[PDB]
Amino acid sequence: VSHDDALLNTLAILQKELKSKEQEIRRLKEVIALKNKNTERLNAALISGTIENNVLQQKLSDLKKEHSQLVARWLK
Amino acid sequence: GNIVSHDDALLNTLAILQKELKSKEQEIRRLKEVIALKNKNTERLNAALISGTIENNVLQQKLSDLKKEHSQLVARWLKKTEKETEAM
Repeated sequence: VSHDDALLNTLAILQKELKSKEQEIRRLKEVIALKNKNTERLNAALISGTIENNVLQQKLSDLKKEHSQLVARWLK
Repeated sequence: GNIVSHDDALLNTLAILQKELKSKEQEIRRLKEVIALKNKNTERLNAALISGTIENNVLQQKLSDLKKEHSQLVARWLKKTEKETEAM
């Protein structure tokens, strides 16, 4: 119907979009921040759990020998 | 001059906005992808960690069950050693 309206309306929308996206970028950056912290935590757990299961297996293997040696005493 | 000066400013602003927008969305796609890989890796960790935790519990019980058994034997050995020493 008039002059400079479409130009204003478009600028309006586009301007709202730009804010919306700048906010998005902040959140995404925050998300990455957290994920990295969660990753370190997980890494620590997995290394700890892995080393540990290995130790456990080692202990079983040890108990196994000891147990069999004790059984072997009934031979004397 | 007055309105034309104004409109030219508007048209420039619009020109700038278009550029900035495509710029931000490119970055937003980039940022999302990073997140995406992080996720896919968090998932591989979640997997290994759960699996390993289960195995850990399985081993804990085994070592525990074995230890009790090894005890009853060390006990029994003594009951046997005490009777041999007494009777002798």
